[PDB]
Amino acid sequence: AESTLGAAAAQSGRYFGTAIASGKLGDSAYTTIASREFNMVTAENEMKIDATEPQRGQFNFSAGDRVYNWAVQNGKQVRGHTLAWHSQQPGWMQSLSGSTLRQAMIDHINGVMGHYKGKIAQWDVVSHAFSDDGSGGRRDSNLQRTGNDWIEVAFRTARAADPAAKLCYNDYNIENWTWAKTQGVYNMVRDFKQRGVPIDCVGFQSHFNSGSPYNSNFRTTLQNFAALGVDVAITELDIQGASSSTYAAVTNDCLAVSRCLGITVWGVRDTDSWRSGDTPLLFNGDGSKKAAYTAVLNALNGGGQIKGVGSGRCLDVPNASTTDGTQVQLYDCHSATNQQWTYTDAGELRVYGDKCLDAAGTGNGTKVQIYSCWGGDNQKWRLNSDGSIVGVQSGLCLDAVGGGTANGTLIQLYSCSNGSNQRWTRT
Ligand SMILES: O[C@@H]1[C@@H](O)[C@H](O[C@@H]2CO[C@@H](O[C@@H]3CO[C@@H](O[C@@H]4CO[C@@H](O[C@@H]5CO[C@@H](O)[C@H](O)[C@H]5O)[C@H](O)[C@H]4O)[C@H](O)[C@H]3O)[C@H](O)[C@H]2O)OC[C@H]1O
Ligand SMILES: O[C@@H]1[C@@H](O)[C@H](O[C@@H]2CO[C@@H](O[C@@H]3CO[C@@H](O[C@@H]4CO[C@@H](O)[C@H](O)[C@H]4O)[C@H](O)[C@H]3O)[C@H](O)[C@H]2O)OC[C@H]1O
Ligand SMILES: O[C@@H]1[C@@H](O)[C@H](O[C@@H]2CO[C@@H](O)[C@H](O)[C@H]2O)OC[C@H]1O
Repeated sequence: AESTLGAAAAQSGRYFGTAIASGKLGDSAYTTIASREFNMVTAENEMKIDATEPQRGQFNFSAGDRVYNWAVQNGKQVRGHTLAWHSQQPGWMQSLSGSTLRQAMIDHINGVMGHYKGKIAQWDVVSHAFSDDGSGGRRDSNLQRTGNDWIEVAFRTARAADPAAKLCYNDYNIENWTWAKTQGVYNMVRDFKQRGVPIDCVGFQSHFNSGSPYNSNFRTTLQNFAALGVDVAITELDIQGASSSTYAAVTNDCLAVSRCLGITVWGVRDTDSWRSGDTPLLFNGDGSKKAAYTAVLNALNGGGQIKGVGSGRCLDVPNASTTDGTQVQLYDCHSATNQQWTYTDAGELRVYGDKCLDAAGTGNGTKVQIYSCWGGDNQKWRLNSDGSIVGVQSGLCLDAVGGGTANGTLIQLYSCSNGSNQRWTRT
């Protein structure tokens, strides 16, 4: 299949997952999208230390099992997140140190992995162990103070607890190869593989924003780790602004690495995001697919003027007008600014530089025109591989009225039909 992210990824033996929040599983809109699009699930918080072991020796898997069962019942594998790390520790663990903390760490791993033995595809055994100070060294935490060998111990413990689970080291800001942090993790994993430490994968959270931007060398990082003999996975992907090109780029990086198991985005809709203000996911709050969604889908499926297939004519702004409200038409193709459209990372189709293909409504027959660019979803479009152009807000296709092919045929929104008057080719 190839109409959903999970199915499209499966074509190359990969998966496309999301982070599921137990509190949202009772949401029809949420579950409809989640069950349909993803085939891998990570509990957003339900399998962390404080959630699974509120009291030392007292385990609670109610919430974790709810997400797990929903995942398997709906055809998704599960990534366990996370067994040992400095964040979100229950109060009792936060105050522990030395040998007692080391024992608690081990006990926690055995308890949680034991409960889910043989049912977890990947476990983020250790997370966030390195610092952001630029030294490339370990971050100072109670776990690190128990001995630099805590990570190695965590992994050896995990292997014995559940030999069937792939064991991953997970962290953020380790995507750009030139960063010290990235190098620190690389050296650690290289050391582990050389000494036989049981580690099967490295998880790259991939939280990209202007503070820690995506860089094409992320592919190099993935390939360098893959060369060590470990699988790699994009575990908590979200991109500030949800740039279509960046989302497609990350997707293609995984597809370019045979050892990249799959990609998980950190959430379903922008409104479900831990950083909703960065509108970093693939679905809008109203549940509509964003421009980035189609960019990712096209990439998973194999991956100027806009000319209509059925008419052989180009999307044209009448008399090269720059007046807001001017409805677009079909017209003989020629070199003119009123026929030069630029698709942006935000999903707009710009003309004249600051004018945007705009839909003045959401129903059939809605006039497609130009209007000042401002970022509305009625100015954002999805470029399908089949040649159709779908409005984000409306979910409707650009359509040449009445199947018209002559000069002057107007453009409207209309239920997608795969008709030639709804298919376009970029020149
Ligand atoms: O419901 C919530 C859960 O969703 C949430 O999940 C955790 C989210 O992801 C992981 O934790 C976060 C990872 O990203 C960190 O922020 C980085 C910090 O560094 C920034 O870049 C810096 C820019 O300036 C430079 O000088 C510096 O060197 C750079 O590091 C980067 O842009 C940010 O994205 C967050 O602090 C982490 O919390 C974790 O795996 C998930 O479990 O957990 C909370 C829950 O409520
Ligand atoms: O995917 C399937 C759908 O395609 C199918 O319904 C199709 C919907 O599009 C139909 O063609 C439309 C008909 O309307 C034309 O525009 C109107 C022309 O007259 C004007 O007065 C009016 O204002 C315009 O809106 C549009 O250009 C043309 O593409 C097609 O015939 C239907 O079959 O339904 C089943 C779906 O699975
Ligand atoms: O007379 C006007 C037409 O000129 C206009 O369409 C233009 C035709 O010439 C082409 O070179 C232009 O690109 C195209 O916009 O449509 C409206 C009509 O009244």
